[PDB]
Amino acid sequence: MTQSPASLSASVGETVTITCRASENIYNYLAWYQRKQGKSPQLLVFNAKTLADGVPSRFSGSGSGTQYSLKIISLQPEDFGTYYCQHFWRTPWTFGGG
Amino acid sequence: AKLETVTLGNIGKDGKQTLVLNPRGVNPTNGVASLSQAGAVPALEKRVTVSVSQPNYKVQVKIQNPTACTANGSCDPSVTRQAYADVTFSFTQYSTDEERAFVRTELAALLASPLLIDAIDQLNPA
Amino acid sequence: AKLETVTLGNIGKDGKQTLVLNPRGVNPTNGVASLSQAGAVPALEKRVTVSVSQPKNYKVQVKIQNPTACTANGSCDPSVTRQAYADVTFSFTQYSTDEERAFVRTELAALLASPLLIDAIDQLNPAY
Amino acid sequence: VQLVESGGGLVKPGGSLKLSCAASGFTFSDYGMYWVRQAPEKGLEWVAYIGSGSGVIYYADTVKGRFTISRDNGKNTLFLQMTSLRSEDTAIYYCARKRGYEYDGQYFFEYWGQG
Repeated sequence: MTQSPASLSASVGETVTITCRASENIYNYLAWYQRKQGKSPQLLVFNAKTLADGVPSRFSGSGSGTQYSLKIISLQPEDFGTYYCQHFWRTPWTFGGG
Repeated sequence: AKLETVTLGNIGKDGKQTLVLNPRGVNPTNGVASLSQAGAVPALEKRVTVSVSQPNYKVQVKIQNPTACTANGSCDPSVTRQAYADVTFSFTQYSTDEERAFVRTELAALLASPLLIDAIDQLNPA
Repeated sequence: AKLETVTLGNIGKDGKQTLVLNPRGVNPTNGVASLSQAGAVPALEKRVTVSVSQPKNYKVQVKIQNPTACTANGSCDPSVTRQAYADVTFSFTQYSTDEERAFVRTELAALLASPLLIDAIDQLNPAY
Repeated sequence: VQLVESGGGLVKPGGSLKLSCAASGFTFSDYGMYWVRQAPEKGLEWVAYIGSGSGVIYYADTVKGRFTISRDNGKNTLFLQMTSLRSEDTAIYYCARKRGYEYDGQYFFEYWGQG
């Protein structure tokens, strides 16, 4: 039974923009999830800072306990969507934010 | 290959509680490596000892989980009981990595089967 | 419980191949139940055994034994080269609850898949 | 490949109702198939897990007795039985799977589906 706030905003230009955040007790068992409203969501990063297959390379990610960050340098256009984040450490889980 | 802080994931009957364990050094007398949890009391700490022998290699893993109850009239708690676990792996000189990994993952998968979970949780055979 | 066909899944180094093991009854003498997987030869197949003991403390023992199948020249009978013994024992007490036993079982299941354990077992090199 | 269908749920404060997630172009077999709830705004939370014959009882709160889960492996189809329902329960759900065996630590991928 934990919490996971994101507390970020939006942007219009696509050259290089803001990264996301999260805060809770330590240990990095999380992911990021690019949710498109029309379609179903999909994976972005595995084990904090390792991106999986079928993803554009320049979606940077890094973090540690209580600090998480997904950096989107060299951003591509028409790929804003909406992102969420989860943790898998305890049972109840959060899988929430914005 | 070296030992460091490894964090086991969700653990339990419903996978609620979690435990984190840190190294306790390596005993030079027999080469056994110890891993312990920070329980604020040295007497009661979940302990895991791992060792690899040398020649017919043998891998030994021991798990000790103690639980304690406060005494009647004594301020400091005393250990009540403890659960033991022993795992031994034996291989020959010509064993391949594929076979060892297969046996390892097979043992990992058996504990999730209905038979093993029923046998261990309820202490009932077939 | 009632013995049924346990279907192990996506096991191994790559986690692709699977096995299915079916029971072989219970040994009347010492009660060690046995299961195995069909491999067209009774002695070349892989076998697992499980046994819980009746008391003061409860003791549970699980053994795993599988051979290596080899066929060289000089004979038409496949021969046993080397085995892979393994055993896991639990020695819970009499007043232990189900929560503690489930905790120990799940801890063993998770720890065996940790990077430390896979490094120590697959490459057979001790931690330093 | 990994074509995923969904069942039909068209009943609100009433009825028992059921939902079906069926896999295709993919061996059902051993993979641990997940579930999730969307809800229209804000709230959206995890729900129960199924990985094999056992490990069934991983239920979130308000789900412990409200929901029951089972897996049919002869047809590669999921099932879900709804005992009670309130204003909490919406009508949009998704089903997803897992990398491999359980107690390793990777979750929630590939979803797809509707409610």
